[PDB]
Amino acid sequence: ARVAVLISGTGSNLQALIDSTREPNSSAQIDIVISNKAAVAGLDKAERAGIPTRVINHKLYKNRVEFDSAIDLVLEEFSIDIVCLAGFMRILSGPFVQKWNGKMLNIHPSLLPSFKGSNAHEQALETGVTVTGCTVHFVAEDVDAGQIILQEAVPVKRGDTVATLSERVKLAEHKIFPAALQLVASGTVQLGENGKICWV
Ligand SMILES: NC1NC(=O)C(CCC[C@H](c2ccc(C(=O)N[C@@H](CCC(=O)O)C(=O)O)cc2)C(O)(O)C(F)(F)F)C(N)N1
Repeated sequence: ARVAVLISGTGSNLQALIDSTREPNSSAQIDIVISNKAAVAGLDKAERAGIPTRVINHKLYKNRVEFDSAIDLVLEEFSIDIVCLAGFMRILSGPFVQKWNGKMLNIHPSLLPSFKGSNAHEQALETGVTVTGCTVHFVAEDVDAGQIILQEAVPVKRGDTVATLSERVKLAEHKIFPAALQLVASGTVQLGENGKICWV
């Protein structure tokens, strides 16, 4: 399968995907990396791996549909089969999500359905959980609410900050996101017609 990764930042998740798709027997190759933000490290990581990049600045579009269409143009240009959102921070429009249904994955730093949204670690700390984790899910229109592929629990330590908790959870993310990508790229895991995840 030909894979695009969308990013908005550091790209540590991207890096783990690059590394895993180049291990032997991979069913995926990363063919394009797209950022909505210039000068982010994830772009350097892609370029250092010999993977083309684009910057599509979301602020230059009137609305989300037009921005998403510009993304979609590039995904077509690269004959992309599967899209991975790896620290991508733009909510995608209905029609984009519908088009990519069953073929777009996201990594989220909590055990969904808890702590939906972009500040999951701040929520986990306020709430006082001792166990949090991360989730790979198919992307649905409702944010952080698509069908769950894999999850991994990560302990919260007394005295954690957002930084330390974030780092511990990233280590688990770098395990489950490549694993989930491989599952979907091999056709082992599919989104079924009934809208539920199917293991073949
Ligand atoms: N329709 C749709 N459904 C999805 O499930 C997507 C996957 C969501 C990724 C999650 C997420 C949750 C909220 C946002 C968000 O509010 N973005 C704002 C911009 C926020 C900002 O600049 O800080 C904005 O205006 O877009 C961005 C990302 C995430 O919480 O899991 C995390 F971790 F990535 F942040 C998606 N892109 N589109």
